[PDB]
Parts: sequence; C-alpha cells; structure tokens
Amino acid sequence: SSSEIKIVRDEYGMPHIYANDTWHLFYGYGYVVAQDRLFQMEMARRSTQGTVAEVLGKDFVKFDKDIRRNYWPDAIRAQIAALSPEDMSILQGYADGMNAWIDKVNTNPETLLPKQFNTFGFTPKRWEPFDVAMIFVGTMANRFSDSTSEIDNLALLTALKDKYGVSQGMAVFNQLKWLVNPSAPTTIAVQESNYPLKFNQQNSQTAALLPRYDLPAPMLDRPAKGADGALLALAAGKNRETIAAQFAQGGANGLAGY
Amino acid sequence: PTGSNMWVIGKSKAQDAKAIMVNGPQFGWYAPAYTYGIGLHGAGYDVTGNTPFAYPGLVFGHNGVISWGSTAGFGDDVDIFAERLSAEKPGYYLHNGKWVKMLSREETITVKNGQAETFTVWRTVHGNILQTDQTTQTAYAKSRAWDGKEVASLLAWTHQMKAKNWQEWTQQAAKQALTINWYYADVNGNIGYVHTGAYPDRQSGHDPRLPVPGTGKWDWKGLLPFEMNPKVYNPQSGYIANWNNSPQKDYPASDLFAFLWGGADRVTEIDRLLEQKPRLTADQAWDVIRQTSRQDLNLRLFLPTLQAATSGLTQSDPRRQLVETLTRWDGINLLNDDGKTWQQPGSAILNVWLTSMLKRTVVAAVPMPFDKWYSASGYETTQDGPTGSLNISVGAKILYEAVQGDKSPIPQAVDLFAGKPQQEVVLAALEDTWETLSKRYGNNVSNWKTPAMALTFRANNFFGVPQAAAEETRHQAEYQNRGTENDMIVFSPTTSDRPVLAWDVVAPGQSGFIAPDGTVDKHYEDQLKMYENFGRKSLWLTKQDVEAHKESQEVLHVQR
Ligand SMILES: [Ca+2]
Ligand SMILES: [Cl-]
Repeated sequence: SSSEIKIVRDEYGMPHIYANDTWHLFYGYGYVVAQDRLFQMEMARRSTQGTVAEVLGKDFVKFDKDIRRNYWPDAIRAQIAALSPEDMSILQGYADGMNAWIDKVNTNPETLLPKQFNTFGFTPKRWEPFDVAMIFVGTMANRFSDSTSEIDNLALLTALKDKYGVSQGMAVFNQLKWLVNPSAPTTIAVQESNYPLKFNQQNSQTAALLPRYDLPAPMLDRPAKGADGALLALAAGKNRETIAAQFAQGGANGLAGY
Repeated sequence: PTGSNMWVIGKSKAQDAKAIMVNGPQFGWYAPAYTYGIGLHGAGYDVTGNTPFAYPGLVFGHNGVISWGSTAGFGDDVDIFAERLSAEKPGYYLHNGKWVKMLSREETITVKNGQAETFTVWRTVHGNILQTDQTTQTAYAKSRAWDGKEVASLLAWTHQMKAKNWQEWTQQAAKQALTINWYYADVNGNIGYVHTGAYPDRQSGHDPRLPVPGTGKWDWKGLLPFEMNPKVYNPQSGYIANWNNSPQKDYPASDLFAFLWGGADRVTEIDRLLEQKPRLTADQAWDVIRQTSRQDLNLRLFLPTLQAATSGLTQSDPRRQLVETLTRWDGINLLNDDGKTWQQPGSAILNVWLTSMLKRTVVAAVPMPFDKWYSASGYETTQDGPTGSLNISVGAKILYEAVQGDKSPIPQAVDLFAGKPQQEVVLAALEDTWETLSKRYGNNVSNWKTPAMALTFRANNFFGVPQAAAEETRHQAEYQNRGTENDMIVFSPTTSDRPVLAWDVVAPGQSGFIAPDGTVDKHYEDQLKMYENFGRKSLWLTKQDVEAHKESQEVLHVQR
C-alpha cells in the first residue's frame, strides 16, 4: 500500500523498513529509532541544541552556552526551508515517525517510557525536521568537521617569537607545525596524483600582519571531563589547570585530548 | 571525529572475492551504541548497514551493487578572521571599507533547579564570533568552508546510497561539504576514494595555520572545485588505506596544533599488512582490525634509533638489554591470563623512554606553558582506558623528524638535541627508563607484568552528557585501538552465490531500551561479547535474507 509501512527486525533486533515513498520510508526509520534509542536521541538532541541544563541543571550551563555560541540556527532553518518536497520528506517523515512512537509512549508510559526518563525526571516531547537535521549538524559538522586552533597557534607563535626573536620564532613554529611534509604517507600514491596547490613558507604574508596574542590559549577553556567522561563543571581557573595537567600527561590521546 | 580507519581491497589484491571493504570509525565507546543498525527498502533505496545517531544517511553500508564508508578527513576547512572593531561603533566591524553591523541573537539557558541565564551570540560575514580581545579591538570569527551546506551534506550522505557506480556516487560525494574521507567498492571489484568536502580558495599568501585580518583583503576567493578534492579510482596499488593520514602528496592538514601529517604515521601499520601478501581474503582483511587494534604505534618509529644508540654497548648494559627486549617484539600487545597485564613490557618501556625523550627535546625547545602541548608520549591513560583511538603523539612526530636527521624534509630550525649527539640523549632516556622500571618491577625483565589498557562503553555521550544512567556503563578488559563499530563488505565472494556479503558489530547491542520496571530489551547487550572477541554478525540486504532471519514484524498504515 501507499500508506503501508512494514518493519521487520532480524535476530539482533536490527530493523528493516519497507515503504513505497520517501515520507513513509523515513517515518518507519524514525519510528524504529524512537523504539530503540529514545533516551539517547533525546539527550543527543539536547546536546546538539544546548538544552541540557534544562533537565540536568547547573553543571551544563556553560556547555549549553558553548553549543549555542557555535552555530546559527536560523541559517539551518533557512536551509530546511529551501528544500524541495522530496528532500523535505526525508526530514519530516523521520520526525513524524519518531513522533508517532513518542505519542504512544506518553499515552502508555507505564510500560513504554524508557526508564531513564523516570530517573532523570522528565518526559519526551515531539520532534521537528530541524531537530533531526540538528542531530547530524550538531555532531558531524559543528563538532567533527570544525577543527581549528588558529588562535592557540597565534598564542604559541607569540611565545616562540618572544623566546627566539621574530624570524627564528616563525622558523621554530614551522618545525613544530609544518604546513606540509613530503614524507607523510598518503592514501593516494604519488604515482597517481599530487595536490596542485603548493603551500610553503616562502609566500606567506598573513603571519606578519597580526597582533601579538597574550590572553590564555583558548584550548585551555574547553570544559574538562573526568575518567567517566562526565563534565567537571569547574571554576574557569581550575578548569584551565585541569586541561593543562591532562594535556601534559596524555595529549591528544588523553582526557583533554582530541 | 577524532580517529577512524579503513582499508579497501580491489580486484587485483583480493583473494576469493573481487573487492573487500573494512571500516573502523573511532568515536569512542558508549552505552547505548554510538551507531544504529538499519535497513531501508523502497522509494529508490535498497540498503543495509549502521550509522551514527541514526542519521538518515547510512555512513557504513551497501546497497547490493556498491558499498561505502568514511573516515575523518582532517583537512583545513576552517580559518579564523581577526575582525577589526571600533570604540565608536559597538557591534560593528570593518569590512571592505565600511562599518558593517554584526548579526546578534539573544539566547536563554533554562536551568533545572536554577536561575536561567541570558547571553548574546554574535556573527559576522566570516562566521560566529569565538572571542573578543577588546584591548586589541579584535573579534575572532570562525569561518567554515561548509557553512550553508550542512543540510546538503546530510542529504548527500542519504542520496549516495542510491548510486550504482562510481560516477553516480562521486556526484553525491561532490555535495558532501564536511572534511570527510569517503570510500567506494562495487560488485565488479572497482574501488575508490574521495577526500570530500568544501575547502576555501584562499588568497595568495594566506597562511592557513594562523588567523587572517577580516577587513576584506584576505577574504576567501570562494570555494575550490571538486576537481581539486583528492580522489582515486582503481589505484594501481590495488588498495586504499587510511587512518586519518594525508590523502595525497602535498595536501595540507588541519591547522590544529596537535595534528600533523609527517613521516611518522599510524597508517603505515595498515599499509605493511596489506602489502605483505600479494592477495588477502576477507577473513585476513578482517584480521587487520585485531592486529592494528593491538599494535604499539611507536615501536616501528623508534626501534632503529634505539638499536643504533645501543649497538656498541656491552651485553651487560641495561640500556642495551631494554632495546634487545624491544627488538625481539613485534609490538602486538596481548593480555596475560589475569586479564590485567600485558605479556610483554615494551609499551611501558617505550612510554617511559619517549616521555623522557620528549622532555629532553621538544619540551625543552618550547616556552612554558606551551611546552606541555608536546610532552605526552600518548600512552598515559586512566583506569577506564582511552576515550578514543590512540595515535603517535604530536611531540613524537616532531621528535621522529629530528631523529631521521637529513632524511627528514623538515628543516630543524632549532636542534632539539641542543648540541648533544642524539645517541647521548637516546641513551640518557634509556638510563632513565631502566631506573624507573627496574625500581618498580625488579631487575628480571622476563617477569615484568605491566598494566594493559582497558576499554569502557561510557554512559555519557561524547559531549560529556548523560545518554544513559551511570550503571549502564560496560567494561571490557582489553583496550583495542579500533572502530567503535567495525563493518566489512565483500563483493563477488567465491564462497557464496550472493553477489555481496556484509557483516558488522554494534555493541553493546541494537537496543538501548529499558522498561520502567527495569527489564532491559532482548537486544540490549547481545553484541558485547562479540565485539570483545573480534566477532561479527551478518548484515542482511535481500527480502529473502531478511525474511529467513526474521525475529518480529510490525505493519503500520499511515497517511501524511
Ligand atoms: Ca585554517
Ligand atoms: Cl598529542
């Protein structure tokens, strides 16, 4: 049927959705996600939109501000508003599917409400296309494709120039944080191709143009976590000291790592 | 997502198949599972696999004709623009000769059992403001090359699942704007790689590692064309390997200070295993997960240096005997029967030695407190174990260039050894290592039972936010430097009449559901032991295979 959605789960409980149009297919997907992972998805939603403190309290206020400061929701909404009917159906069907199960949950919470909602003291609300998009946008883009430490690098460069003088400071910066290194093992062999844009020390003009930077490197202000993976919610001062100690000890592999 | 590996084996390198794809995305370990198993059949889709946070688009999967995967790209797609402010124009910045009004929005944080807080977020033509240094009259705005293309990327990851060949698939790869390595395999044995994403076409002279003035002259020219993204289709090597290493000769990495693409790179561990045997079976390809998961990543880098430094030492010298222990070892860590310690002490030896080396070299050359950015060996962890992949530390990569001497292409602006022969420094670090380890473990190296790293499926998600109750945390004795999930697709296997076979592992289980009365779902933890022992479960695609393995079904009738 046009209206029919068939959900088959295998022996490991993995769902297979059978539907005849885009909206129905993604509705089936959202429905099974709400069945399997409603608490996880709710918390991911709050994580991606900076609404964790609303249910977990004061320890997540800085976290919520940091999430909100790192994106511009109206721009995401304008992207969604521009979608063709077929593309919008993916997001809307998904949200609509989640909602159908969420409504069933809030109608018979005694057996269908994930236990964690009782433990954390709140109940799940409906999803919109923006919420679905924000799971992705807030994870893959705003966190995992948003890596820069240029202000920290400027802080390090200011210190290197102070220790070694201007040209040597810059040359030591190039030794520690090279632009490119021809001996790096590359996924594509050099026999196949090479990147046509040649970046080198010689031509740079912008490093000379900036102000000497003396505030604390911003990497020291990321919210510190402990061994359980929980946020420590520290004073600004103890946070910086925790990150420095964690980073000196474990670097990128450690607690204050990447 | 900080770590992630992949190896794609094409027709020329596969045994008993035309192509083999093995992916290990490393996001950390969580309960419930970081990824979500899902099959979609209809509306032009016929797919199976698993995907983080149940995104609409399956990051790991296949459609019976082609298969796909990803690993974090880590190209530089983000630059920071130093905006010029004015005391006469609060909330404005200078751009192209004019005072332009920043965008701003007010946000209120509602707080459970606390008072709400309101604050402002500011944004310029170059992105959201990260911080403002008012004494310097500068606001720093973060410019992402994929700004405006977030939703298009999510859709590109969904539409790519309908592609039936390389040309159709790269048309969707061109729409994916985040810095992500994408991988392709197909039923005919074709394999491919695209270092996808939007990258800025910068002005001549722009040093992408440091901020640029926001007043207009340094604005990006636009975005580079898809032609420029590093890509390869059916490489002459017959394989594609990646562990967040450089895509291609001369391609520049992320500007993050702790990230480098240099001579020392963990991808070499995958490469050696693939080149070793003319052809690999799907089982041997799967076994690369186990081997790389247990591989100490520093042994290969520094053994030659250690061997040279100890070559003329006497047999009774403890500096030499530490190196003889390392030389005998392949660097694969294995647990003793206590489930706590490692069979060999090499990782501990390398940790102590390398920590001492870095303190003596890179650390001493960098001003405090920035010296603490280069001191880690990469081994120090906590009782719960690593929160993600393990890599060769940034300090170690820098040190590796120094110990390569004139073989390195990186000019040593400062001699990290400060005028001392490298042999002297390497031996001093070995003397420190012997002192530290012999005082702790005794002088009989053969009975040293050093601590193994463990692994924890954390109840807090990667943001540090609870996504389960703390009691839902699960533990595994053996840390494994591998994907959070692992999936493998095999095309045209000679062991089946099916054109494709696929397997994965989504631990702890598919379901995170716990009923109000505490009853955990039947699929809450049935993939945990399988994860631990390098097992895997079949992924079904066809109606016949789904039906043959059917546990339950539900039929809905809904109109939009
Ligand atoms: Ca940059
Ligand atoms: Cl590091």
